[PDB]
Amino acid sequence: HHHHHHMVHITLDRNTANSWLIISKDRRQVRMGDTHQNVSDNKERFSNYPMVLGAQRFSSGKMYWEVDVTQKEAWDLGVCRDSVQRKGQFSLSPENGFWTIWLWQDSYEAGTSPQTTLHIQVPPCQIGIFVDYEAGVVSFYNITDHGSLIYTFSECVFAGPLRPFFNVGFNYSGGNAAPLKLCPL
Ligand SMILES: O=C(c1ccc2c(c1)OCO2)N1CCCCCC1
Repeated sequence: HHHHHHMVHITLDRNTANSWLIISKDRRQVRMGDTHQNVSDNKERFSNYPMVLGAQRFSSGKMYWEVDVTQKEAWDLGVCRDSVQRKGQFSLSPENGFWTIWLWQDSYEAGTSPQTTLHIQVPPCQIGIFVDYEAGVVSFYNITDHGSLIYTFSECVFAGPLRPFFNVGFNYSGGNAAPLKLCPL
């Protein structure tokens, strides 16, 4: 692709984080801790899942950023509405305000309803995310495989400001402790 010139500097918003996440001092990395990270509860925090939002809000233009997923067994990435549900159980779908892909149990899926199988020959270590607000497009790229297309959501109905969206996943296995990292420009 040729989206790199719309690069934006994303930082994580600690106030949205599940109370078990550890966000680095530079707000560019997040991982699972061993326990409750000693923060107060608030209505922004994702309660059921190890999710966090970027601080930036987007309502126009073209935006691009990259995320490192090296050695993780499970994660979700993409964008979501600023007004998504934070508490209780929910599915990642456009109907619920999410435009995401994920890894789970050695398969990659797009968060459509129902979910769509992705065809990835080279397991990605870094994912590029492109948003075109006006066109209603969210696209995912495999940076490990020369930027090859993973998935495009088109005809998106954003219906509000968008925030970068992250899920570090469960670590029931002991094999998914590695962080998500926002890669330098
Ligand atoms: O992966 C998780 C986990 C993370 C966030 C959660 C959660 C579970 O439920 C609500 O938000 N853990 C922690 C507890 C069990 C042992 C390790 C796995």
